[PDB]
Amino acid sequence: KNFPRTVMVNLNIHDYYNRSTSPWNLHRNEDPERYPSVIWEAKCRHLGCINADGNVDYHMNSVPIQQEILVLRREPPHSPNSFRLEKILVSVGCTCVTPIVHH
Amino acid sequence: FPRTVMVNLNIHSDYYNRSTSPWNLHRNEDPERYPSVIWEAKCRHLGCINADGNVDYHMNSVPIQQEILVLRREPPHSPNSFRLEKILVSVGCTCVTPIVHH
Amino acid sequence: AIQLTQSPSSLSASVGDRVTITCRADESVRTLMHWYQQKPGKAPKLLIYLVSNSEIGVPDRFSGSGSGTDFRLTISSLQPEDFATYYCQQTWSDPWTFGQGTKVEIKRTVAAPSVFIFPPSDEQLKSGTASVVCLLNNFYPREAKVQWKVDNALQSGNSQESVTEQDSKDSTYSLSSTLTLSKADYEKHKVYACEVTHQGLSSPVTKSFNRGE
Amino acid sequence: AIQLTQSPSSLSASVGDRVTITCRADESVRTLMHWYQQKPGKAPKLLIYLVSNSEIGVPDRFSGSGSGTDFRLTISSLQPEDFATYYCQQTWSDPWTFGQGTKVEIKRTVAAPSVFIFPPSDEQLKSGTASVVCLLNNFYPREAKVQWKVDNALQSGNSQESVTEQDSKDSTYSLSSTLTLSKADYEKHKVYACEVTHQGLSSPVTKSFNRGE
Amino acid sequence: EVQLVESGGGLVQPGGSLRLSCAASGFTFSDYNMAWVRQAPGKGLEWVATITYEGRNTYYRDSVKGRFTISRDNAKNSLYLQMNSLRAEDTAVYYCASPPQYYEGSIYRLWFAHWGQGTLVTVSSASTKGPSVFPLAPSSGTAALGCLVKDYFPEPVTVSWNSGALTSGVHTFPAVLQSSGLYSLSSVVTVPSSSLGTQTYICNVNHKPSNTKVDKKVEPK
Amino acid sequence: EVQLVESGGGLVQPGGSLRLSCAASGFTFSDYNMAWVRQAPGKGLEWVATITYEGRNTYYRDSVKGRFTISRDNAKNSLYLQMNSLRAEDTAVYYCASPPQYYEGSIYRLWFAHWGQGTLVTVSSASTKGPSVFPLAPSTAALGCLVKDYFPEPVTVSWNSGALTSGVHTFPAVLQSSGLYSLSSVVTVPSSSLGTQTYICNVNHKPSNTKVDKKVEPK
Ligand SMILES: [Zn+2]
Ligand SMILES: [Zn+2]
Ligand SMILES: [Zn+2]
Ligand SMILES: [Zn+2]
Ligand SMILES: [Zn+2]
Ligand SMILES: [Zn+2]
Repeated sequence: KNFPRTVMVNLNIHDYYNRSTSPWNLHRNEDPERYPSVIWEAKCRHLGCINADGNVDYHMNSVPIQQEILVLRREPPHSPNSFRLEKILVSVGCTCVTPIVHH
Repeated sequence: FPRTVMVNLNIHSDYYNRSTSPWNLHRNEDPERYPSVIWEAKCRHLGCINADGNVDYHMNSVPIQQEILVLRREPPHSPNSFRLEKILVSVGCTCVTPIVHH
Repeated sequence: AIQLTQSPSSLSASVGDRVTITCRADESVRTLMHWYQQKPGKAPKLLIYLVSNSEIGVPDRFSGSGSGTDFRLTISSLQPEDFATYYCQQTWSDPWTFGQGTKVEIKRTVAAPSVFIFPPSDEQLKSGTASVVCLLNNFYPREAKVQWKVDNALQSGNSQESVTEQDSKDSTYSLSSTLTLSKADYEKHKVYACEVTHQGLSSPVTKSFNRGE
Repeated sequence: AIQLTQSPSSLSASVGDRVTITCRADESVRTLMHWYQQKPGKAPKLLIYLVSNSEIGVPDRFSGSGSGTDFRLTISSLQPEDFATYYCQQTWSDPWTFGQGTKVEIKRTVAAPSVFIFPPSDEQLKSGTASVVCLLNNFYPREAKVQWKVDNALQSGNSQESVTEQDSKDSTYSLSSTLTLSKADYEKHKVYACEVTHQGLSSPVTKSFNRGE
Repeated sequence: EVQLVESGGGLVQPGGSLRLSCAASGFTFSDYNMAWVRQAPGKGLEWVATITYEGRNTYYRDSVKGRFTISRDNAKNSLYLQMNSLRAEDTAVYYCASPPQYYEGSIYRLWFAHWGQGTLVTVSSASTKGPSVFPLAPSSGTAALGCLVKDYFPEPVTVSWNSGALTSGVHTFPAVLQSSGLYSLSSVVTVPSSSLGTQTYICNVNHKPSNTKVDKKVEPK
Repeated sequence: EVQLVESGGGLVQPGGSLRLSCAASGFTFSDYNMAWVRQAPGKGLEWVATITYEGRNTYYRDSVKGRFTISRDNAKNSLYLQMNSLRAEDTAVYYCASPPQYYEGSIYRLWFAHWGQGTLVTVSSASTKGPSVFPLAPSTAALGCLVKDYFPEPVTVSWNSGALTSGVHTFPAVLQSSGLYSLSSVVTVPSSSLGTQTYICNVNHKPSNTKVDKKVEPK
């Protein structure tokens, strides 16, 4: 930290969201100042989970599964060949959790 | 074909247990990679946990896989030169219903 | 329509204590119960959503539990920065309602106040009023007694107190006592003093000045 | 112990057709039913796991459905590369069993074979045997008739046919017919011919050679 | 980061009108339902109104129905609260609150995952008065000094030291309502005694309702 | 990328023994249960044996119990199948298969997400014989190689060391009345490149250690 560490990087690389009990939708996130420019972020469809009869069960909850990912941010702005490594939080999908009803 | 750029590396929950499709995170360590440590999820069961706490085989736990960017040392053991690589990782598990219809 | 009752309305706990706040709804809200933390003079912040889920950035010491009509927020190990009012909220039915709040205060070791006295400025005296300020700096507990004495005569009904909210780091308070007199009354007497009585003081402390010195 | 029966055992469908293969278990396997695709001369590949989940890389046209004892694999729009044998497998109970397989063939437009004849090499003739090869290249359907004629005499019982598996791109077959004679029998005659009869030919095609020319 | 910034809060006579505004950033404003929540001085949180993502539906607290109007301009990423026929019950800090970004904005029953800073609305027939700032000069280890901000209306008054450069040891007291009906507060700071005649200490008082900005130098007499 | 590579398959006399081996890579081998699945010529898939992640438990198909032994060496990332008292029912291509990596290896009832290439085991008392390779010379032109009189299967044929793949047809072997196999491999090439381009078939019959590179020229 408190010292810039610059490295070289070669950029030339060599539908359950519908059937889930905690379903979700992917929303397009586009940023021209970022690599990857397009990131698909998941948003839970409901607060509850789908039960065996196809209805929303409010005794269980859909919660987003969030992961930290690396992205490249243009530095300076609009630079095609210089970036800063940035860590952002993204929603990958949703899982169904039971609320804590204990002690 | 090679597009080399500069990258400044100095950057400025209990769901796994409460989920009906629970999972465990396993440490993946690689000294020739950035990040060196990646936590990959593995589903705990084939079924989902029902309201009574047991495994329900009428529903399935399936991994939620995302493509992520990683930096791979090029040449090997290089501290300042990498190649951008896209790998698939398991982030967690969700519970799905099998299709029982046409 | 859905009424939420929090218990207790206030509590005091030492650093490291396990604190528990309950929220009871008059009808079931299933899992649509959330908790918020509001620090003095700040907007509320979301702590827990849907009974037990902490938002990213909320420390592990905060956990929520419950179902239907009975809910609980637990702070496993209280920290000095946890000084705040906690509110529960139901979103199950319209209108969305909140609990009355639970104020959480920190119990701490005794600290004696640092007493300072300030005479009125000559600029204020030019306007016809004199304000004499006594400052009690960074003490614990909040209970303190300030008595104003004008030439050894004990004053009453001519002063106002103001107390800061508990510090989020050392859990101490600060108090200002202000004696307000007319310029004419101020010029009549010489010795202005404030006598402070506090748990942390072996004997009361008097800070005083002579008018024009 | 758990027996799986696939239906049908083989089928032929045009490109673009919706194909359906069923798998019936004699006892319930709940959701522990999986499908595999095996292309000729290759190891099986996992297509679907746990009734309906496609593995990453499997095209959208493949989907699985089912419950307990009745399961179905559907290919929504058959492609030429889908030529393969599909197997269902249950992992619910020991021992893990597979269905007998379903061979999927592609129905295509008629394509006439290109016929080629090859005389035996002088190197082979030095060893005492003569093998005459007739090649029928890139044709459809698979049904073709090859007749060997030596000095116009129709041969029988001295030739063997070999057919390639259906091409994964153009859905055609190729066939080799090999006439095997002793060197002594080979040297007794002049004209060696193979007469090909196929749906795509207006009249049978004869390719021939004169021994030692 | 999601940011909600409110403006419009001030002194308003009973029966009068005031318009609150909330500028949103850091999220797709047009994808989410927005709400106004209020807090009366020394009281709890109270939901006031909700408006759907494209302003087609509005919901209000019974006590404000017919008097308040919630609106939004998705093109300007802003939320509004038009308040009419103002009463004593309406004196409160008003917050604009947004739902969580990782849930579909079509879910009505979402909580408030993001709140603005709050804007104070004071319903009173009393008149605006700017403050008088006087020094609280130190006397002859650790010395204490400050500023007395006297006779102002309405709340609030903001006090900073050395333009925000001095934050350690600062104590800005809650205002007290004097028997005169005007507010008064003191802001103090403890500094080392060695830096008394060396360092300059200035309190910056700002009372936006009267457009009063005073920078008072506090020196030992 | 997960990779499973088998070896050891060959001709073995009835009543004899053979050991099959599977080299694994691309995953934590010691985390997963491994299995052997076989396929008799022209028949379906048949599970043979399973061994747990740390070799503590083994399971077998009834017909192979007592004759086969599944083992593993987690340090060498390899799986083994020791086959004894071999019968006709054991002639098959043997595959080693591994479970999916995104599930806990403690789940016994997992499917086969990855498979090796397969190794052929032939149980026969017939003797090994290497093939003779003869040209099928052209007169679009067609040319090829006749790979005659070999035992057992298989034979691999490539053209110009794998550089020529378009238009190649390697036919399934036919069992001649002699008890030996024979096959032809052909390729269609442009007639313009007949006396210009050199065409060589590379035949490999590993059971007899026969490697022949035959140049096919017009006579
Ligand atoms: Zn829905
Ligand atoms: Zn329920
Ligand atoms: Zn479990
Ligand atoms: Zn069930
Ligand atoms: Zn006196
Ligand atoms: Zn071990």
